[PDB]
Amino acid sequence: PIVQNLQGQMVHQAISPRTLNAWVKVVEEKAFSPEVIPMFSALSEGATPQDLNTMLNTVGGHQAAMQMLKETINEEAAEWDRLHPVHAGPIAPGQMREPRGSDIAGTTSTLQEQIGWMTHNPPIPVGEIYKRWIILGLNKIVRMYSPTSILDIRQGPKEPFRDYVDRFYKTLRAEQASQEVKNWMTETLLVQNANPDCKTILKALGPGATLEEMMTACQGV
Amino acid sequence: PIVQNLQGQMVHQAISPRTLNAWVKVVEEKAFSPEVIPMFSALSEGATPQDLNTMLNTVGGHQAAMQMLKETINEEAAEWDRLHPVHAGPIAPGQMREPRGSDIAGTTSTLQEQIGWMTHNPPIPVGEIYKRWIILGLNKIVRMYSPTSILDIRQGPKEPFRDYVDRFYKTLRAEQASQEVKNWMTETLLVQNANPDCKTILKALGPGATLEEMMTACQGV
Amino acid sequence: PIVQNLQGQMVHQAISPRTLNAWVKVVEEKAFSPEVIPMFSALSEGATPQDLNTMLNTVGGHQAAMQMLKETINEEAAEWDRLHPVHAGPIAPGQMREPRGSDIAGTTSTLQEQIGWMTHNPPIPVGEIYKRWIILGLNKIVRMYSPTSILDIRQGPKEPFRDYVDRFYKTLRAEQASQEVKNWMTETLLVQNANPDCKTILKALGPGATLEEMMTACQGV
Amino acid sequence: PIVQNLQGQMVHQAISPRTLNAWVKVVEEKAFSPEVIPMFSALSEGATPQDLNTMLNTVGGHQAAMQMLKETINEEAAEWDRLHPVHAGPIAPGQMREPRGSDIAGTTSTLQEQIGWMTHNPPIPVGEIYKRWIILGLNKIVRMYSPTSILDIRQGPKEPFRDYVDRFYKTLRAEQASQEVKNWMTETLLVQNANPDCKTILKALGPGATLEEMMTACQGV
Amino acid sequence: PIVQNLQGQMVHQAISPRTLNAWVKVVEEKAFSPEVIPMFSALSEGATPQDLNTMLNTVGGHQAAMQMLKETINEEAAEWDRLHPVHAGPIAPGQMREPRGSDIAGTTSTLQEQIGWMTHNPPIPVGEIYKRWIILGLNKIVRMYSPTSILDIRQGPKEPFRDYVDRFYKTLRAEQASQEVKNWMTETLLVQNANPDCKTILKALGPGATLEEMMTACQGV
Amino acid sequence: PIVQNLQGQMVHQAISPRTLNAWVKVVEEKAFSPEVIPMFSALSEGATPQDLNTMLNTVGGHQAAMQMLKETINEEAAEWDRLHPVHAGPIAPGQMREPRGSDIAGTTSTLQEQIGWMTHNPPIPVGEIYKRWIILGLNKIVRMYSPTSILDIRQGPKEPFRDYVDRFYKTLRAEQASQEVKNWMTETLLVQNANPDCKTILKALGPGATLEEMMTACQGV
Repeated sequence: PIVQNLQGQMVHQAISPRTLNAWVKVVEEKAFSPEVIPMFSALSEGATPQDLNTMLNTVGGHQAAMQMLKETINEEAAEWDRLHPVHAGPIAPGQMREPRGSDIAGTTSTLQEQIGWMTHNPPIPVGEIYKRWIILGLNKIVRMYSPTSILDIRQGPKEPFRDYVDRFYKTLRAEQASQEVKNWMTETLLVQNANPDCKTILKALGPGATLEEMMTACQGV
Repeated sequence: PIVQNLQGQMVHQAISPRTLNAWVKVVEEKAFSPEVIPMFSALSEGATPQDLNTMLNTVGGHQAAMQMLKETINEEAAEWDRLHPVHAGPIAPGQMREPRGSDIAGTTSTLQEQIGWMTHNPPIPVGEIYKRWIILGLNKIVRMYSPTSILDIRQGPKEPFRDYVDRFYKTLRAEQASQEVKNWMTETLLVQNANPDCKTILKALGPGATLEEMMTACQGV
Repeated sequence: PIVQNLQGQMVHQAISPRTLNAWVKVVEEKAFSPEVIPMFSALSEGATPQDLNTMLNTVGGHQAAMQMLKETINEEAAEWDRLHPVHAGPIAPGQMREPRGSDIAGTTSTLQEQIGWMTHNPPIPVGEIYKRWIILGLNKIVRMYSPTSILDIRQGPKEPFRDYVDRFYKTLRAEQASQEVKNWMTETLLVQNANPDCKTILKALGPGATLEEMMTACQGV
Repeated sequence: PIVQNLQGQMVHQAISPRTLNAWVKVVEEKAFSPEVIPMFSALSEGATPQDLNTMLNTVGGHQAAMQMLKETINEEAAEWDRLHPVHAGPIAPGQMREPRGSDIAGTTSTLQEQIGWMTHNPPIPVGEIYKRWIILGLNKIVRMYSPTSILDIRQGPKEPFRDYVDRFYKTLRAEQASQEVKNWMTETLLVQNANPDCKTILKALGPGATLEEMMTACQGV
Repeated sequence: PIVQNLQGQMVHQAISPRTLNAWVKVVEEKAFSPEVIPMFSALSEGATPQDLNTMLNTVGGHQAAMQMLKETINEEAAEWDRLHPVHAGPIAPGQMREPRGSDIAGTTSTLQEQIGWMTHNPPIPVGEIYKRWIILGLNKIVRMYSPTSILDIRQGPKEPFRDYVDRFYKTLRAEQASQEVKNWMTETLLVQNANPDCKTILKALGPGATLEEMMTACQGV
Repeated sequence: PIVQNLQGQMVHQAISPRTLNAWVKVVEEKAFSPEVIPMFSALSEGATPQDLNTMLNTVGGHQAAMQMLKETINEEAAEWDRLHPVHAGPIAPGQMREPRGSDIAGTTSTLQEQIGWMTHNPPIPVGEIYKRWIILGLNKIVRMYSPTSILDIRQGPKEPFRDYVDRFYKTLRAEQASQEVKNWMTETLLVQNANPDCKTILKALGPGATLEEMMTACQGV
C-alpha cells in the first residue's frame, strides 16, 4: 500500500504477508460472503492498483467468478477511455501524465507511475477508481452466489421468526434494488411470507411498524 | 483507525488485518453478546465514522439485529438534525461547518470532511458521537437477544445458590434500564427469589450486606 | 497503555487487540486460577484507568464474582475518599484536581484528566492506584472460589504424595495467611494429614527436612 | 528481506519466521498450482537472493518439481552469461564489478556482495533479477502440473455449468498463452464444449456473449 | 525487563505479553521436562529480579515443585548473605547499595534498585545471579519429574535400537551428575541394556566406540 | 542474536520468542528431514555462539541424534585447536584473542567474549564458525534419519513415474556426497531404475536431458 505518517512523511510499503493471508483465507473458508465486499474495502485503504490486482490473482478456485470480475474491470476501463481520453503531448520530467483505463486496471502498472500519481497534488486517484470497479464486479458475484429468489424466502413453522428476518435481510443486502423497491420488499414481503400466526401478530402493529417494534412484538408473547 | 503519535500528532491509518479479523470473529462466535459492547469500545478508540461504518458492515449474519441497529442510528441522526440545524449559507474560508446527521453516520460524507472535523479547532469529535449511537443500538440488541426476564428469575429447590446468583447478574447487565433501578434490583429481587431456606439467611444479614457475605453464608443449597 | 519513547516522549496508545484477547481468554476459559492474579498484573501495567476499567469490563461470565470485584473496588473508593477529602474551594488551574474515588475507578473520568495526572511531574499515579484496588479484589475472588479448608485436606489411600502436595500449596496461595501463618501451616498440617505410608517415612526423616528432601523421600510411596 | 527506513536507508532484516511459514503452508495446501506465482511475488516484495534460496530449499516433498526449478535457474544463469559476458581486466574490491549468472543466483557470492549490488546506486538489481528467473521456472512448473487438456473439457450430462466454468478457467490459468490466443480459447472452446442443452441457450443469447450473461443464462442443466 | 535499544540505550519495559504467554503455555503443556530449563533462560533474557519473580509466580499447576523451587531460592539467598554481608552507613544519590539475598530474590522488589544495579557502571548482575539460583532449582525439579530408573531402561525386542538410545540419553539429561559418572554410565549401561543382537555388534566396534559408529552399525539388526 | 542495523550499527539483541518457538516446534513435529538445515539457517541469522548453543539446547526429544551432534561439534572443536594452538602472553587492547574450540562451541564464551569477537576489527565470525559445525552435524543426522538407499530406488511396473522421481530426488538430497557426484547419480541411476516403458522414452531423449524434458515426455502410460 502507501502509508502516510506524521510530519508529512509518505512511504510506499510492501503488502504484509498477514494481510494477504487474511484475504486468501476469507475466500477459502466463507467464499463470496456478504461479509466479503466490505472486508475487501477495509483491507484496500491506501492500496496501489498493482497490489490490489495481486490480491485478486492470489484467490484460489472460483475461477468463473474471477473471470466475471476481470470482465467487469475491462468494461469499466473502456468507459473511462471514452469519457477521458489521454491526450497527446510531451511532458517534463517531474510531471504526471493522465491515466488511461488499462493503466488503471494494472496491465502497464509501473510502480513509479503509481507512486507519482499518489504524491502529485491534487492526487490522481487511480487506486480509488480501480477499487470501485472491483467493488462493482464483486456485487455481481455476490448476487450470483445468493441463489434463492427473494419471493421464495419463507418462515417455516419450526423457525423462530427472528431467524426468518435474518435470512431475508441478508438476501436483500446481496440482491439490491432501487431504494424504493427494497423499502417495498420490507413493507410487503416480510409480513407476507412469515408463518400465519406470526404474520397476524405483525399485522396488528401495522403496515409501517418499525423493525424495532416488529422484533419486540414477535418474540413469543 | 486514528493514531495519536508522539507529541500528540494525529494521523488517519489503515486498520490491521488482525483488528478486523478479531472484531469479525467475536461477532461470528458469540453474536451481539452482552460482552460485545465494551469490546466495541476497546477496539474503536479514535476512528473516522466512515471506517466505523466499515466495521459495522463487515459483520454478516444476524441481520435482523443489524438492520435494527441501522434504523436506530438513522433515528438518532434525525435527532441531531432537529437539535443542530446545519447552515445552508456561506462559511468563512477555513472555518469548518457543523456536521449534519448524515455526515456523522458517514452516509452523506467524504472521508476528508470527517478528518477535517477531527483536525480543525475545535476538533469536533464526530467519530466519538457516531460510536455513542452505535453503542445505544447495540445495548437494545443485547436486550433483544436476552431470553430471560429478571422478574422471572427463580432459584429452584435443587439448584444451588451459586447458579442462581450468576443468572441474576448476567440478566441485570442486559437490563437496559437506569443504573439506580439496577441498584433497587440488587437490594430487592436477589433475596426475594432465592431458595426458601437461603432467603431466610439473606434477610437475617439484612440491608447493607455485601455480596461477599451473601456468598459465604449461602455456600450450597 | 502509555508507551514511553526515546527522548522522554510519553504517548498514550490503543489497547492492543491481541493483549485484550489474551486477558478475556484466560478469565473465560481458566476461571479464577491462582495464575490469574499475576497474569493480570503483567498485562495491566502502564494503563490509563478508564482503559483499565475497559479491560475489566470486556471480560464476561462469572457475573457474581465480577460484581464482587466491583463492590470491592467501591469499598476502596470509599477508603480513598475518606483518607483524601477533596481540596475545598476554588481549584487553581494547571495542576490537576486531586481525584475522588469514583473518578479513580473511571466512571466520571475524562481522557484529558488521565493524561494530565500521568504526565505531571510529580505524577499522580492514578493507573497504579486503581490497579492496586483491582488486584486486592481479585485476591478476594480467588479466596472466595477456593473453598477447601486447608486444615482439613487429607490424602486418599491410593495416592502418590506429590498430587497431595500440589493441592496443598495451591490451596495455601488461595488462603488468607501472613508469611508467619504460612510457615506454621507448612510445619503442622502437611505431614500430619499425609497418607499413612508417606507420613511414617517423613516423621522418621524429621521436621528440619526441607520440601526438596520430603519430595525425595516420597518418590513412589 | 530488505527494509527501507526513513530517508532511504536500506537495511537487511533476518528472514521472518512467519513469512517463511506462510510460504511453506501455501505449498502444503496447493502445491505448484497457478496460485503460487502471485503468492510468491507478494512474499518476495523486498526479498534478497539469500532469502529466495532459503525459500526454495525449505520446501519438503515435491522434490522433482524443486529440482526442475533449480535446473531452470541454471538455464537462466546461462542466458544471462550469453547476453552479459563479464568484461576482462582488473577491478578493485569494493567497486561492485559486474556479476555473472552464478553470483546472481547466489551460491558463489556472499550475502554482503549481493546486498551491495542491489543497494548501491545506480544498482545491479540482483534481487529482482533472481526473482524473475524463479518466476519463469515456476510458470513452467504450473504448466507441467496442469493435468487436464482444455480441448477435452466437457460439461457432463449431470454437471452444473458453474463447476464446468471453474474447471475450464483454472485449466487456462495454469496454461497461459498470448493474450490474443487466450481470448480465442475463451470464445471458441468454452461454449463449444458446454453441455448441448446449455450451448443452444448461449447461441440464442449471442454470437459470443459476456461471461456475466452466460452465467445468468446457464443456471440449470 | 530491560531492553538495549540501538546505540547502547537502556530502556526498562513491561514483560512482553507474548513472552509471558509462551512461558505459561510451556508449564501448562509440557510439565517439568528437561526442555524447560533452557526455554526459561531464553525467554527471561534481560530480566530484572522483579520480572523473574513475575515469571515464577504465573506458574500454576505442579505446585509442590514450585514451592521447592522457592525454598531453594531462599537457601541460595542465605548463601549469598553468608559470603557477603552488608556494611552500615548511608549512600549518596548516585551510588548502589549491596543487596541482601532476599532483595536479589525479589521479596522487597524495589524496581528502582533493580534497574540501578544492572545499569550502574560497573554493574551488579543481580538478575543473572537470581537466574542461576532459579536454574539450580529447576534442575532439581527436572530430576524429581524423571522417575524411571535409568538402570532399568532396556531395549525392547520390538523397538528399534535408536529409540531406546533416545530414551536413555533423555533420561541421562534429566538425571545428570558428575561428568565422570555420566560418561561411565554411557559406556557401561547403554551397550549392556541393548538387545542381544545389537549389543554383540557394539562390542565388536570397540570398548570406546563412538555414538556415531553405534548409530551406523545398528541400522538393520 | 546480534543485529546489524542501518548504517552498520551493531547492537546485541534478545532471542526472539517467536523465532525460538518456530524452531523448536519444527523439530518436535517434523524431526530431522532434509528440510532441517535450511530452516535452521533462516532462524539463526546473526546468532552468537551462545545463542546457537541455546537454540540447540532448547530442542528435546530424539536425543541420541542430539548427543551425536554434540560430539560432531566436539570433533570440529579439536580440529580448530589443532590448527590454532593456545597462545600465551599479553595481547593488544581491543584486538580480541584467537578463540579456542571451547569458546567457539559456546560453553567457555561469556557474553562479553562473544560480543568482543563480532565487534572488534577485524572481526572473527565465531557465530558463523559454530553454525557451520552445527550444519555439518545436522547433515550427518539427516543421513542417519534417511532409511532408503538411493541405489535400491526403482519405479514399479505399476507405480507412476511421477511418484518415483519425487522419491529419488528426496533421497538424493539426504545422501552425503559432492553435488557433482549427486549430478552423476541423477543422470545415471534415475533412468536405469525407471520401468521399462518409461526408460525407453527416456533413452530417446539421450544423454543431456533436463528434468523438464524428461517429466513432460513421461506424461503417458
